[PDB]
Amino acid sequence: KYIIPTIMLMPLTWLSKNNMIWVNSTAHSLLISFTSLLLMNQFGDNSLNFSLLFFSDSLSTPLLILTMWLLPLMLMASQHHLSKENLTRKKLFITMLISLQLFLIMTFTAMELILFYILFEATLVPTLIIITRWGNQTERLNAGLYFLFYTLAGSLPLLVALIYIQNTVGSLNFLMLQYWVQPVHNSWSNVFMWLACMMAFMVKMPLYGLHLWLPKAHVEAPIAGSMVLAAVLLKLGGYGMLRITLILNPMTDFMAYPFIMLSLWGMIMTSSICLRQTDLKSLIAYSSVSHMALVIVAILIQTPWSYMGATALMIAHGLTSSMLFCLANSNYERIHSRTMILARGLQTLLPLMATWWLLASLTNLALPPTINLIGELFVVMSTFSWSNITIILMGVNMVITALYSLYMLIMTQRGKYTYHINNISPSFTRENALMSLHILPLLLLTLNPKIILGPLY
Amino acid sequence: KXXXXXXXXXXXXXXXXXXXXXXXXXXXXXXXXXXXXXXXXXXXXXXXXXXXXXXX
Repeated sequence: KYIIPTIMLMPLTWLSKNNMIWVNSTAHSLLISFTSLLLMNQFGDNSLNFSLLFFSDSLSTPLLILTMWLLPLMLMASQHHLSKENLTRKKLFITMLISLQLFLIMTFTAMELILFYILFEATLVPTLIIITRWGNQTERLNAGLYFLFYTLAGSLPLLVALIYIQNTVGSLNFLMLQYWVQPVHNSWSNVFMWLACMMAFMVKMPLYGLHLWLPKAHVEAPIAGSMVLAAVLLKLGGYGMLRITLILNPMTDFMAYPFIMLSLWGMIMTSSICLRQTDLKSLIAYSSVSHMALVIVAILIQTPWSYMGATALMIAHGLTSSMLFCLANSNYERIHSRTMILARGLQTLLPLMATWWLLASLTNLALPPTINLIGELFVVMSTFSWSNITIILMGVNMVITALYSLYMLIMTQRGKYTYHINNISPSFTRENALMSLHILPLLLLTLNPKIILGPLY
Repeated sequence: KXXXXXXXXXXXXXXXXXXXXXXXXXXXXXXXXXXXXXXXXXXXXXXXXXXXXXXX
């Protein structure tokens, strides 16, 4: 139902005339994104399989809807960029997004681990082409090579891990079939089997160790700022930790103990650096570490309460950090620098965009129940049942989550910009329309967060 | 004397048996057949539902 109309977007951009292109790619994507909220939502007590195992059903993944939400949203801000260059260069880098969306639909839907693996690594190839090309600043290669040699270094151990499970215990396939899986006896040979399953989802889900993959990709901008949101889709795209820990190793949690603590220090120290940093895109790059680290802590506890907040945080972060990158892009195409201090001035120069700057920054804080409060609060409550000492460290993190976003506000809420003379037009219709399409879904999830937070809810 | 005969051309290898002596045909050197033969069955395969590979 979802694959085939998404594949038919590929000949759409190539066959259409030279003056159009962007009109057809945006309009047809919006009607397909409507059908995702029409058919996928239906479920019973245990979510029943879709069809044959080419693409399967969703049990605890309404995160597909977020990919369908960014399916037209990534095409909006990429209008100002790429417009100067040739028509063939435009047609290629629109279809690379469609190819990304093709593989991204395949990752969340298909209830597998063997075929899921060759879709998890398959998303890295289109992003590699996007990140390495169109870089405004230099050191594109010091982020492009970093994009593979961190992920593939951790994910290639899945080939020796996943196949080892199916060769001993039946077959992986449906996961709904996986009741054959027996608890681990805790042996030294089984130590590296657990580590190989984890390490793939320890790189894309950023810790404190091996976290350097993320900020390098964000600072060195792929195209404008809307292709940065595709890298946000890859953080939440590593959702296999929800499936491996729950099924393949449920008895194993003794080896999780140091890895919780490694992500726990990736909260205080990741927030400390994000205070004196000069680059505006880097300030969102390090804030994205902490929010996804909260998910990492939640998964390894394995309590039924933590997953309720973990799945909610995947949707919460994917529409708020992407909203923040669009605000960084809206200054990047006017001032032509990622410097925070140089680009300073809201309301006096940017009147209506300043209110969007508020709502995006307030979502990093704990607002009245939208999705960010709902997502975070379950994790804090789950950590206390895990160990009572946690909120002494977790509370300090709550202080600097204010400093994550208020420092972004203060260094933009000042009536100066004496050196600057540009940025005459504050928002050319679509510039604010991007910001509304990011916040209004979060405002609609205030009334119904049952659709978002749902691992057996 | 009657005890004279010419060869003329060739013997051409003649075959004649008029003694036998316990027949003697099967003796050779073999002692073991070695598990006779490997097990083989023919019934013709139908189709076999689903391929053995991960993606089917």
